[PDB]
This record gives sequence, structure tokens and C-alpha cells, in this order.
Amino acid sequence: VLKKNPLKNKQVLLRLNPYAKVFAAEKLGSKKAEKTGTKPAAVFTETLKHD
Amino acid sequence: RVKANAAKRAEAKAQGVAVQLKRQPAQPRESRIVSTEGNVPQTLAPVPYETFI
Amino acid sequence: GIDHTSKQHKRSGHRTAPKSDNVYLKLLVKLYTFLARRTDAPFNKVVLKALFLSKINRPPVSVSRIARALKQEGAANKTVVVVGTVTDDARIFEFPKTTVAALRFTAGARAKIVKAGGECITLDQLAVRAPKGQNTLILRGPRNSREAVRHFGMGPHKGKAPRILSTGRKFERARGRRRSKGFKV
Amino acid sequence: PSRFTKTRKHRGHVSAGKGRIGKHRKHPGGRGMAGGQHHHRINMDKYHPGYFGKVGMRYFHKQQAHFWKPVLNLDKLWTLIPEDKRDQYLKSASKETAPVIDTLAAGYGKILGKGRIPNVPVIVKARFVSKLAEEKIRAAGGVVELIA
Amino acid sequence: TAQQAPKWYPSEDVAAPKKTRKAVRPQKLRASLVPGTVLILLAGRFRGKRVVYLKHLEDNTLLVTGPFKVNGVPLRRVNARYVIATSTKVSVEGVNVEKFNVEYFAKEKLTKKEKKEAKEIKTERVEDQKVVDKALLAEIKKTPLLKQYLSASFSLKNGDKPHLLKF
Amino acid sequence: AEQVAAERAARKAANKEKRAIILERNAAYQKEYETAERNIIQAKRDAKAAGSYYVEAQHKLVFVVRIKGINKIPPKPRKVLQLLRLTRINSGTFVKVTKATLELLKLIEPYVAYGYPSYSTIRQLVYKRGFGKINKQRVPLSDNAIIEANLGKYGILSIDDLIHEIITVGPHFKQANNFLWPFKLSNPSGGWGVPRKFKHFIQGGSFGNREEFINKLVKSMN
RNA sequence: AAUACUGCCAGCUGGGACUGAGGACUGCGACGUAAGUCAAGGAUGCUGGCAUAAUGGUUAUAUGCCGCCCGUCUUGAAACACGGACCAAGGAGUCUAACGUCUAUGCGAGUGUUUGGGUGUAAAACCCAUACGCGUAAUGAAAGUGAACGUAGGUUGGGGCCUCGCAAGAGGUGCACAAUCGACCGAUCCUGAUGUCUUCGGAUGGAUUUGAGUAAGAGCAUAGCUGUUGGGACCCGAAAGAU
RNA sequence: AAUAUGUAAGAAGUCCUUGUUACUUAAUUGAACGUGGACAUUUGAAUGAAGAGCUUUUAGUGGGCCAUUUUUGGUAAGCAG
RNA sequence: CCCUGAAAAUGGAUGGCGCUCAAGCGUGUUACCUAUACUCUACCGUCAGGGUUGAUAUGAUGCCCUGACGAGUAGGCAGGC
Repeated sequence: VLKKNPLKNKQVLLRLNPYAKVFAAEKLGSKKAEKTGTKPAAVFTETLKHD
Repeated sequence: RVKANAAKRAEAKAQGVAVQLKRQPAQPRESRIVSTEGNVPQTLAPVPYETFI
Repeated sequence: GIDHTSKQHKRSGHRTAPKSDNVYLKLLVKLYTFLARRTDAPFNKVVLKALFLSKINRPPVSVSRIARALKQEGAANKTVVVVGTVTDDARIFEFPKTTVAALRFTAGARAKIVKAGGECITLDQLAVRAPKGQNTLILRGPRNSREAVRHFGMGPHKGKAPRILSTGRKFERARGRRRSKGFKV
Repeated sequence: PSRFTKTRKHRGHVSAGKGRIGKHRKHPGGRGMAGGQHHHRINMDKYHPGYFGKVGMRYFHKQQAHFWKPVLNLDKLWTLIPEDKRDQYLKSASKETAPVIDTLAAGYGKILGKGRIPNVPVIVKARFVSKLAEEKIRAAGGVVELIA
Repeated sequence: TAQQAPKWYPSEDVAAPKKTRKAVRPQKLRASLVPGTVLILLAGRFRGKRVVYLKHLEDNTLLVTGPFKVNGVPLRRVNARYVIATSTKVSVEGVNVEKFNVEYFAKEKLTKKEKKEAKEIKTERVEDQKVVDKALLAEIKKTPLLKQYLSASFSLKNGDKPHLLKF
Repeated sequence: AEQVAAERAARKAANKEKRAIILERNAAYQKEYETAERNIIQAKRDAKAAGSYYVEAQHKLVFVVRIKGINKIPPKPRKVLQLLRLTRINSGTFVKVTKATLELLKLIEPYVAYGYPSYSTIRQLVYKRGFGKINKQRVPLSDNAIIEANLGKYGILSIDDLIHEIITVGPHFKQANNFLWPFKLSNPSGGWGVPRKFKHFIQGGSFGNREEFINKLVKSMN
């Protein structure tokens, strides 16, 4: 009779997707990335800063 | 193209290897890595207006 | 505002629940609506349409046509079905001993069938005897025989039978019909 | 009748289904079959070709009596025989007993050959026949004896 | 006749309703309302008056008392939207309020035939007021000018912009 | 024939195993998206480290919205909007990318706004304005039962399987897209960010290839 | 390091408005083993006041904004284009003969009682013979001739039915209907046999020819919308003409 | 040149074999239509299909105007085309 | 940008008032106002796809579900007073 929308209404959200539950559990909408400070190249950055 | 398609179907009767016979348009292209060695980028900018008469 | 591609509120142009007040027809169409609804029977669908149909597309069928249909191979001990009237062809001298289902039979046709040894059956008896078209054979009489359709399509170089009342010489056999007077159509 | 007529569905609507721009006047293109050679030429040469002119040799004082010649085919000849004796002749298909048929008293002048009688002899009385019909009869073993 | 009948009649029995899933949770108040807090009534007979708050009831209201020896407000129950809450607060703990509830706040509705053409209080309720407000005044008289505060009333003035006010 | 306990229970059991299959598939898809995007980032950093340049791929998919109303539309643009199923102002559709499709969109440039969308806005669309073509009727999706009943042919069992095929364009994109009714979007709640639409997005207008701000536009329009 | 900017959250929470359709249960799901509960296929619970002109409806006015005089011919009318001062009543696509298309009804290779006759509770209803009209055979200027080589043909496609199969499909029969190639009849143009009152007959076989045809008949009668023609012919309107 | 415009993108198709014929070839050579067999899920590019196709009958209309762009006559025109 | 060039007849119009680091001219950023448009919901009607004969009391042209759509002169049809 009526369309109940996800992005609120967590009940119908779970009704359409259990990965909502496990997603919220492991907190993947705010998931951290392993920081790795690799470097760029001198040729790239001087080509960039080439006025 | 028709007789060549028949040749492809013959090869797939020989091995069963999923021809995908139909033509398809120029699909958008895939990634790649262009290098820079001997190929540094020349910075460009416009040229002023000279009348040239 | 909507950019319509088709037309809006167009009927399908098909005829449902026909115009007559024939109460027996209304009973029959009640029955076959039930059957076509609840029987997944294309035969029932076809006979439903044929019961919806008008008079010019319910042309009369001959015992000769019935005989030809039964004279098909391996198709002789079938049940003939005709959504229309069944006329008597005195142009034949034999008939098998099958059964036939139809709304209407003429006097001569009734006499022909029962003299051969058949039984002239109604479509409700056909339904309660055979709700899924078991061993049936529906026939249809020729639509394109009529005076109307021999006139339909008239014009130059079609060979298509002008809409005159009277006939003979000095009635449309002249200029436009031959070459010594005017031209050939 | 009067209440199923569109004159009742035109009451209020201004021009009675005839129009504002081009009105309903008396006789805009003529009266009768006027202008068949001038301005209804397209109708005359599309839907009634042959309407203008005369063709043949005239016939003064024609009589449909003289031109009475109704026709009949052979299926309908065996229909001309009444059923009640027809079945006896059919089962007793043989010569020296063959039925006579008066086409003239049946109301026909000619006899035509539209096919596939049985192979039983039968006698026919007629004023006129066709070649194929006479052949079909004597191939069934019957005969035509003519009359006037 | 004058009007014949219809071919057909409707049903006279009412169909049951569906099973509504509007279950009852209790109220969730706002952060600014804890007990022992001072408030200002805005609506009613005591509109614009500073009163103490003691107990949320179970039928979504708030229980208050003036106290009655200070301003003239007795015990009552009011509405959380129809009050404002303040930062000012006093201690209340060491009184009993568990006696009071809705059945204590019964009305005993009138018989509808009784018409008021032209023209009382309960010894129980007044002595409840006596014990509660004597305990409450014993708790209040320590801190200064709270008695003056409740005794005085509240209004707005030319400059009193509420969205910048802080009650 | 009681048909109360065994049948209901077996339906619940079948439901449960389907939930488990859907859940593991969604796990695979999350792994696929996260893996892919983090590899793209990482490869970008690798080429930037090497001194090379990482030409990223183009996008196989776009989202198109009809902006212009129905009036005063020449016959080729009109026919093309009808082919892309854009018969009203503020209406959107997914589109696969080809020579042919892109030239088609260049025909209908003055009338549409199209761009390269993301998983977030695709998911938002298909959850809030997402419908299905069951016997030429627009039905709410609202259930993976419905979705698998229509698309069990094509390897689909759920709304997220549908979205997965959409953004990772597959050998069933055609059927998935013709199943998805076009999206009936509202006006942008944030406005259009400009005073005058009908100029190309470049020049201070709205229409044309809004190639990555299409996400912002769609979310404001939904 | 951090912040800005861009994006992501199936992160949390607050404030506001509009709406509450539907009406026993069925379905999807969530929390828990369970008990059941739930925000899960559309709002319920608690309370007050009125219990009446209070709400509402009608009507007049006031106020804010908008609103040109109707009908007509017109590319375009509120028009400085026509008719209309106002009111009542009357007042304009009708009927008829023949017909086309469609639909309904009866009968069906037949159909039509009603010119007429018998009768009668009387211009009604009922019954009836002979014909006659239309249809069942067309073609040709006419003389005239006159529609199965074949399961009334062959090919392609076709609803429906039958067989195998759980189903997909595979096969057989295949009405109507559609395209085509054939055969038959008439007309035209050719050949010209047995024969012959030697000037008659026309067998057989043909042809990029032609027909309003045959190829297991479909029509007749009544009624209705619509359209056509002749009639005053949707209503009103000449200058004229004739006796 | 641009813009406009025709056609093809297969099942009524492709391949293999041999049947017909008064047509054609020096010729079982070729043509046209067929028998029998093989080629499927990508049966031959994209997108969309709101059903696809077919007939009958009939109204009104046959004074047209305006804008972008192209353009003729005219100095030009709310000009004429 | 402004000024001269720049002269028509009832009195007279950036629409008026009026405006001068503007309420003018050029450009940019935001916020804001509002269409019978867009989105959501309800209601009326139409069109389409469907369900429902079983018994009682109902009309099976009935009862119910789903989806889309609603401009209109000449004109056509359909249901009604």
C-alpha cells in the first residue's frame, strides 16, 4: 500500500540487506586505511612546479 | 564477415571457446601508464596577437 | 508535462462481452470466461474470442467443410467445433459418424448429421464433456467471400469490382473500362 | 430513432457538426451528378470507370422471356431429385430403373457441369446443356433426352 | 411509488480494523528537565510564574508546587512544552512524592445535566501541601533570594529578545 | 491439508538460505569495490612515485537527466530523448558508454545533464527512486523476492546484485537497465548553483557533461 | 603535524510543517534458543473544553490580488468591425424513395405472409396458394459458350488440436487469413484432327493478353447509428423570370 | 566540405550433397525453386518498443500567420514570396 | 564610460516613484522570492493488465488489486439530465 524508503527506517533497510547489519558492526562506512607514506618523484614534482 | 563468422563458429565447434561473434562499438578505453624518459612535458601557453599583414 | 510517445487512453480495439441481449449467449460467455480464466487453455481463449465476434466474422460453416477437416489424416474421430452456424451442403452424398459442437444448426444440417449417425452438440455440453479441448478441431467459414469485401479496395488497376446496382451494356463498360472509348483503367 | 440521433448531441454546439470556416450551404459543388466531366472527373475515373459513353449494338424491344435461361449444376440436379426417393435410387444404382428428372418443371433452362456426380445412371429432361455436363452424365452411364 | 429501490444493498455490519502497529513507548524528555529545577509557567491562570519541578508523571505531564506559602501556586501537573526550564536548581531529595499520581489527580467529572446557572477543597490535599512545602521551604531558605525569586513573577520587556535570552 | 506449520517453516528455511547467499554475495561485492578503488589509489601513487603518469580508465557508465521540458524540441533531439526514455523534465536514466551512445548524447546536449556517477549515489537512487518493469507496470522494488522473480534468468537475486551489475557493467547491463524504470527526480533542493541553466556547464550554466559534479546534482535532486 | 577544499558513512542526535489514505489473518523481516515483543504490507494512545449557531454552509458587505463584452467571420476582436435596450413565448440537420459501411435478430442455399385470399373480440393479431424480387454462374458488343487432371492442386507462414517430454522444445495435422506458382470457365489472338451438303464442324494444344469469375456455396428479410443522391431538404434572405 | 540522403548489419540466412526444366551452356556447365544434413543461446552492432500488423467508414479542412537560420524581388516596409 | 552630433507637433513616461563609492555599467560569489512545471500523498475519471461461481442475499455489465495518464477550436464517438 505504501513505499517505506531506506536511508532511514533501519527495519526495511535490514529487510532489503543483511550486509547493513554486518556493515554497521564492522563500521565500514568509517573504515581506516593503513597509512603508508610513500614518496613521489623529483621529476614529477619539478614538472608540476615548473612555472 | 559472414563467412568469417562461420569460420569462427567452426573453431568453436572444434574447441567450445565462447566466440562472442557480434560486433561492438568503439568502447571506452582502459587505463595505462605513460612514462617520461626522453619525453619530459613541455609547458605551453598562448602566443600574443600579431596582425601578420 | 509528459512527452507522450504512444496515444493516451486508446482502447485495444478488441471486442469484449458482445452487444447482444441473448441471455443464452450471456450464459455461454459466463461459462467460457470461467474456463479461459481458470484452465490455462488456449483453446478456451480462442473460443472466447470467437464468441465475442460479430456476425460477418461468424460466417456459416458447411458439413462439406467438416467432411474435409475430418478427411484430413489421423483427424477423423475428433470432435468438430464451430462457433457459428452449421449449414447443409447438399453438394455431397456421404458423411462420417463423428460428433459436432456448435451454437446453431439448420434443419438440413441436423437431418444430415443424425442421418449419418452423429449428434449435434451445444458448447456447454462440449465444455462439460471436454473442458480443455480434448481431441477437438475448431473450424471457421470463409470471411472474404462477401459482396462487401469484393467491393473493398476499389481504384485504378486493382481489378476490384465497382459498386454498381444494375448490370449489362451501357452500365460501366465504356470510357475507362476499354481502349476504343478512353483508356484501360 | 430521434433520440439515438446526433441532432440531440448537437444541441448547444454551434454549427451542428458542419463547421465555422466552411459552412453548410445548399449545393456547393453542383446538384446531382453535375460536373462528371469537369470537376468531379477524379471521382468518375476512380470509383465508376465506364460511366460516360455507350458501347454496343442496341436491342429494340427486348424481352426477358426470350432471354430466360436459368442454369443449374449437377450436384444441384441430384438435389432436384427429392430426398425421399433419392436414397432408394442411390442404393439401387443400376440401369433399366433410372430416374427421370424434369429440369423444366424444376424451373431451369440449361444444365452445367460443376463436377463429381456418382457413377449411377440417371435420366434428365432439358432444353439445353453443356459439353462437359453431357460427358459427365454419360460417364456416369446416364443420358439426356432433350425437350422444348 | 416516488422512488423505487436499488438492485443492490450495502453491508450493515462494520468490518473490524486492521492491527495497528503503533505500540507505546514512554516519553523521552529533553536534557534541560531534571527534577528539583526551577521553571516558568507561560500558560494558564499562573501564566508567567516561577515554580519548582519535582516529578515527571506517567501520563507525560510534570508535577510541580509553587511552593504555596511563597507565591500562591499549589501542587499541579503541567506540560513540558508549556513550561520553560532554567539553569537555576535546588535540592529536593528528602521528601516523598511517590504518594502522588494520576489517581490522586482524579477530577470526579460532573453529571452533564447539572447546569451552572449562577453559582470545597480537601483536607487530605491541603495537609499534603503543608508537609511537602514545609520540607521544601526548609530546603530552600538556605540559599539567598530564591524565596524572593519565586515570590516575584516574570514578564517580557522592550529589549527582551528570547532567542538571546537564557532562562 | 492443514498447510500451516511445515510449509511456512520450509518457506522460512528457504528464505534463510537465500539471505545467507545474498549476504555472502554482498560481502564479495564490498570486497570488490574496496579492493578496486584502493588499488586504483595505490597504482596512482606507484606511477607518481616512478615519475610516470597513471592514465586512469574512463567510465563505462553515465547517468543522464532530462532538464528541458517537453515543448519546442526538434525531431532528432525529441526522438533521441524518447529512445533514452526521457519524456519529462527532471528525469534520469543510466546509460552504457560507446561511440554510438556518446554521439547520441552529443545530439541531445542542450536538453540533458549527464555525468560519471559513484556507488554512493547509485545506491541512493536505487533505494529511494528505484522501480521495476513487471508486465509493463512500474512497481516498487521493495523486495529481493520481486527482483529475483523477474531477473532469476540473468544471475540476479537482490537489489544489491542489481546495483552491482549496474556499476560493474556486465553481460546483463542491457536487461538490467531496461528493467529499471527511468528515475523520476525532483528539483534540486540546493538549487542548480547557477542563475541561468541553458548554457553548457563550462560557460556558467547547467546542461552537458557535468562529468563528476553529477553526484552533487543528483543528490540535491533526490 | 594540523587545517581548508572535495568526496564517504547501511555514524548519533535536535528543531519545524503537511499528510494518517487502508480496515480480521495471510508477506517480508528485526531482538532473543525460547517466552513473545517490534518502528516489519498506510495512527494509535492519553487528556481538556464545547455540547452549542461554537465549527461549518449560504448570503450581503469590507479588505488584498486578479479579472476588457458576449455571439460571429477572422492569421489576428475588449476593439474605433457587425447583431444585441430589456423580458416572455415561438424558433432552425426533419420526413420520404433508393442505397453504401458497421452492428443487432430470424432463417440458411435459400430467403421475403401482409398485391391478394380465408378468418377475427376488427384499420390489430393468426393462417395460406400461386408466382414474383434478391441470391445460388460468369463472360462477351453480340451470335453465343459456360466453371475438379490432382485427397478442389503445389510452396511458404499461420491460431487450435494430436504424439514424445516435467519443461524447454521436437514432430504430425494445419480452418480462417497473407504472398505466390499452377489448373478450370467466358472474351481476344493462334494451330487446325476424326470427319465434310467442300463449306460446315472445332478435337487437341497454346499465348509477357483480358474479366466486376470457379477453386466443398452465403445470402435474404427487418431494425438502428452514420453517410450519399433527389425532393422546400438545417432556418431566413435576392436583383430577376413566367401566367 | 558541414548539415541533409540511399542501402546492409542474416533463419525468407550460410555451407555440403543432388532433384526438376521446353531456359542457358561445347559440356550435369550455369540459373531459379526444392529434397536430405549440419551451423543456436552473442541467430550476427547500439538503444527503445508504450503491443505489432490490416481493413472498413466518415466528419472537419483545402483564406493561414509569427520567430531562429538559409533566401528571391524590391531603397525599404508590421511589404510580397 | 561620458559629452557634441541628437530637431515635431495634447502633457508624459528605465512601467512609476525615484537612484549618483547607486536602485546606473561590466564581472564574480552566496543567500532569498515564486508557475496549472518537477517529486510525494490523497481524491475523481479514463485506459491497460489481473484476480474472484462457492455456499447465503443479491446484481460476474458485480466486488476487488495493480500501473500509467488527464490541454483543446472544427469534428468524431461514449455515458447521462
